[PDB]
Amino acid sequence: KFIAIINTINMLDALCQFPTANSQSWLDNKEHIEWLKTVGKELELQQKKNSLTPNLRLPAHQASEQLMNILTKALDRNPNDLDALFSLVEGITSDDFRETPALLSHIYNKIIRSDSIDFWRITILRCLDIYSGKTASQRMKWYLLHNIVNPIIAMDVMRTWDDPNKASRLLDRTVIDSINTKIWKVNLPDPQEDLLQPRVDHTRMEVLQLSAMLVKYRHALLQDARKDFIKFAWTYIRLDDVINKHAAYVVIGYFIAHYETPAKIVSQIYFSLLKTNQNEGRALVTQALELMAPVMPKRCPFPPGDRNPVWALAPRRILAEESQNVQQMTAIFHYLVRHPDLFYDTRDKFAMLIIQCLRKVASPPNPSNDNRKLALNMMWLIWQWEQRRVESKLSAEFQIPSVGRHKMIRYLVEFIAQLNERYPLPSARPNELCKKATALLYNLLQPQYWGDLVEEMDLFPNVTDLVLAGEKSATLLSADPSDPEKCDDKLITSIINTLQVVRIVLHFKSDRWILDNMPQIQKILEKCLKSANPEIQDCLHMADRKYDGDRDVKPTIKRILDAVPESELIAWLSGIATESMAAGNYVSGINILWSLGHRKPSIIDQHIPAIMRSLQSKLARDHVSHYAALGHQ
Amino acid sequence: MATSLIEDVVKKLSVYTELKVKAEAACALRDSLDHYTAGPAYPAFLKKVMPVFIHILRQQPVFQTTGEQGHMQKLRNCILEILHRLPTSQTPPEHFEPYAHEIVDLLLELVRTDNEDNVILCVKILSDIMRHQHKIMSGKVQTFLNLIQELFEQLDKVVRDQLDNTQANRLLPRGMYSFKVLAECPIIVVSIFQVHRSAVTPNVKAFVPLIKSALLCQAKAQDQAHREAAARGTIHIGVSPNIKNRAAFGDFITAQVKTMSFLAYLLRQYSSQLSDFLPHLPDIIVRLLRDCPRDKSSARKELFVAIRHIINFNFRKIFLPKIDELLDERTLVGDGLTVHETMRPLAYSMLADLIHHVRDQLSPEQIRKTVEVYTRNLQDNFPGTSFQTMSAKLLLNMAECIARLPNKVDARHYLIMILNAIADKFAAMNRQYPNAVKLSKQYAQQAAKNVPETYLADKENPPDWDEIDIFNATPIKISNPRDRAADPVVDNKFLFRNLMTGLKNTFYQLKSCNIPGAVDLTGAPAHWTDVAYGFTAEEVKVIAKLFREGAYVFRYYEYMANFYMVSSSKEEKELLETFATVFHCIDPATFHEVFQQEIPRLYEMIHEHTAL
Repeated sequence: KFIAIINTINMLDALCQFPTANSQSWLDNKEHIEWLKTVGKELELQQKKNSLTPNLRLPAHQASEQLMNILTKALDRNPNDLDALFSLVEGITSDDFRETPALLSHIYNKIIRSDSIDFWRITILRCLDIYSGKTASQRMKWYLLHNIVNPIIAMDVMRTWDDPNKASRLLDRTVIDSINTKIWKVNLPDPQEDLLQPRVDHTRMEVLQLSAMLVKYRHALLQDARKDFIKFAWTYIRLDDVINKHAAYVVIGYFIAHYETPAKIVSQIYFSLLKTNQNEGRALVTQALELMAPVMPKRCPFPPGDRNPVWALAPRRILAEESQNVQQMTAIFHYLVRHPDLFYDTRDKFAMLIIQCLRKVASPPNPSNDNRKLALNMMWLIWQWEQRRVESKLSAEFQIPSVGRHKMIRYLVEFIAQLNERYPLPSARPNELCKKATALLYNLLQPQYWGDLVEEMDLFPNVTDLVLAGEKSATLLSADPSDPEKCDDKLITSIINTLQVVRIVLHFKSDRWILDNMPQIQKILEKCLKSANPEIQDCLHMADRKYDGDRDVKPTIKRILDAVPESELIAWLSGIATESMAAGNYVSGINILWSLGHRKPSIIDQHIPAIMRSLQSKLARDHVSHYAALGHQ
Repeated sequence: MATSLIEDVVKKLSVYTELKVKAEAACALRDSLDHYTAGPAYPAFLKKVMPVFIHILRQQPVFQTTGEQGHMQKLRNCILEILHRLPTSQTPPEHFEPYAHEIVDLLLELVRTDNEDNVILCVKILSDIMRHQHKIMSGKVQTFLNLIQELFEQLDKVVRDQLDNTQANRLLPRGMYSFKVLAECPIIVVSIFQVHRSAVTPNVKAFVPLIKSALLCQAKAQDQAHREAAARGTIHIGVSPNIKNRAAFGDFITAQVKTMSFLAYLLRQYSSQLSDFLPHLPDIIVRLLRDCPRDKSSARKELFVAIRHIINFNFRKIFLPKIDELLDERTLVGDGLTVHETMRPLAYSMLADLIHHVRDQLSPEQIRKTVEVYTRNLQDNFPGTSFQTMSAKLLLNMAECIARLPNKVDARHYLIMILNAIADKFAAMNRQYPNAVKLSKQYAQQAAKNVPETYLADKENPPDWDEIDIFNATPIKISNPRDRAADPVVDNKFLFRNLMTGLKNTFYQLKSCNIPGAVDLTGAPAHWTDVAYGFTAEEVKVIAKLFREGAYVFRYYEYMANFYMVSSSKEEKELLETFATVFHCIDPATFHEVFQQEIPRLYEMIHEHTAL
């Protein structure tokens, strides 16, 4: 019998392959459709088990698709006959057929895109009535019904996006009252007891999504159901499921933003949200906070001259209470960074905590990228606070204790030394975090800003020594750049970063400090000045506007030379240049001589011969040879 | 400073309004100790505060949670919080060490006699004390190990009382009959084992029977539910309605997962002591998977990570009989919404790894079930493409083993099913091209804007949508794409490249499964000797559809000689060569009767992508 069924299905599908023939009228008979559905259900059930003979698997597999396509084609005629559509949907969702794109591609282009305000309200009401209790429809059917309910509303919102306060004639009063009665007004005595059926969570999430969409896009139509909506949202918060609870929070936040509520509800919801610790639904909490917090001052005004808002102390309260949990700290920092203006006033109780937790947030040994981003973000937050204070003063305010500033500066120096990215350079062989961190470091040390701390600040001896004077680092720097084995990229990156750090810090130092500490500068820079690597030389000597992001930080060598009164440094540099040129390492000697000549021409006179010998022997010779070879090619 | 001193003297002379003031002062000191947690004056405060706390703690247990009872409960909460919240590190200037014996003994006695909402904090405090103050408190681990052994021994009787023999107005039971402390114990025990080493060799032998009995523990109601479900031939999942206290069942399952994690941790080196207990691991694991409440997704995630860690130890061979049982999607996932929306990739990836490692000894029915399940998974509409990539890679790897089945018909049918699934995926990818292009452009523009994101209507952002946005036009966002930072075009190209790589291997495997004597090869060119033969009338359709749909998915790479690299690049050209090479390994008759049909469609397709 299965072979006969397959042949009949194949012949029927072959028929109507050319709909432009008026030969599709045979599809209107209902007994034929019912019998087709019966035989299809039987054949599909047989397929589900490995019951068909081993020679008849693929033909039946294809006959199933043919049957589904024929059913969709039959439904296409007379779209308004929603009874057939509902029966087919119930069959699909009841594990009787196999879903095919034809059903959805028909729903779209026949119902969702129907060019009439009518035939949308009828469909919405029938779908709600099917949803509105009445049983006789499993949860999967309810979800697939919401699948068709929501797109109609979305399309209606789309088609009425214009200036003249376009009204939603589709969203008449009757439809809204029906939604209220069927979803909002209905108070479930014990919806928990109904949890003993599967897939209910999906229906609840779908109704929550519908409510959120309708609010966000038609807030001007809920003035007669504000109270019912609030009761609905508060009631659904009790759900034990995580995603449903967070969706309810999102909905209540939407309403709070788009309506007026007693401050008690806002405070309760906000406090409950802050205590949240589960890693699931983080984005939902982020959206809820982004919707709620900005309009908090309007919802919670404070007395003039009062700088202790309850909502301002609450984050501090939780920070103190749950300080043992790192995830809470990360969440509250993420929330805080996004809104610096609101907490500029209350920074008094936050700046010290931020400075203290800086170390905890990112582990110096090996942190994660998100931790690094969060640390840099809170650093930029405090920098923005300082800039705001300075701008307000220009257009006895709290200032951070010197100990906190020192700790922040040293941690920032260590972090930038340890950073992953490499500072861009003209000589790099063929970065945002490094640029931002260096820019922040430069901005902070300005004179009117914390720059007054430079005088008492040393040269970070521990960091600079451990990063530059290291024997492994020393030999790698003295190693051949050609050899990959001695080309440790991480050590080179750290050396470059610390070199930029010392350049920036010396740009602010005092000539007296440089003259006094000359031995230390010589000790630290002796290894690098001898390096035969172009990047190190460019870091030491070159200084361009393009690579500094509009920062006028003159090179280290130029600064130290200008510090010398119009000495020992000049003789040391001359000796280094002489030994480098003699050894055949032109890269260092040429740069050193360039800087020296830019300082005082008198010293290049005794060096002329070495430069001339190098030029006549190696550089120009090889350049001309290469270009002659290119001409030959 | 005066406020603290007056509060301290009031507390000292103590031995509603007065108790409320004392609660406020004590818990405010708890909150504000950050100004005084670290300092040279700590010894004075420590020695002055221990006696009062010890003296007050000697009173009888208080179970009511209202009025002055709640007041004193809060007093104790924010008083004992000081011990945990203090800087108890092992630094040289630690001052709690010389005065720890009496207080730790009193805390152990409190754990013995206190209640849940006190014993939990007491045991946590003891664990943190032992973590740092083990220098001179090393001699009292015997009492702690005896107490935890007593708790693990009485777990059975408390379970019996709570299941078999079974807010302000409530009465707080004793902590000895609470599953919360039992569930929290294993982490503390592991930490203690980490700290010391002098009491680990002999105590594990005593622990092993206790963990075995606990894991074997079961509820009669759920047991009979499972038995009746098996009798009916079906499988029962969820929570048995007979359970009057659902929270008790959830706590029992939480304790079970914690104990399973402890067993996985202990299996690292002490596996020799648990050798006899291996055969009961799979049945128990499936029982826990079936019995886990839907709401508690964290328990399911813990079970998945624990099972992965168990698998990594090369003990997969024992799971073979239950491989078929685990495949049923109901057993592995359940009805959880959060689970189904977040954790499916983890469970399916671990299952795929387990199947791949033990692929050698699979029976035909298991092969069929895995093929069906993962071909269904390949069609999932998950937002990303890592899940689909993993499914495709697993199917391609299993294709090699599918050719070894004793019966050639089954292997040929399964390979054909794999090819048909790949063709359907190609069609699905084809259907989404315009939406992917539009989303890529919109993402580029949005990233260019570089402004903070807000979830509200905006006249500058008209809400454009199309066929592919049928169920993705609602304000809620389960996971923001911004975190993913994903470009649809790149992901589609990645998946297409992976499938193209796998297709050649699949066809080569199919090339060595012909039924001998099916067709006659008396005279034929040597170029057509080892190619596959014997295609019915329903497989040529599959091959033609595969070619037609695959050739059209090259739009994602958007005169012809192109002597230099222009228009088409090296990647596209080599991919085209790889795709074309596949059809060099089929019967010449099939080649002719396929291309004589598909040539005009190709001629039409060339107009849109000239590189074809």
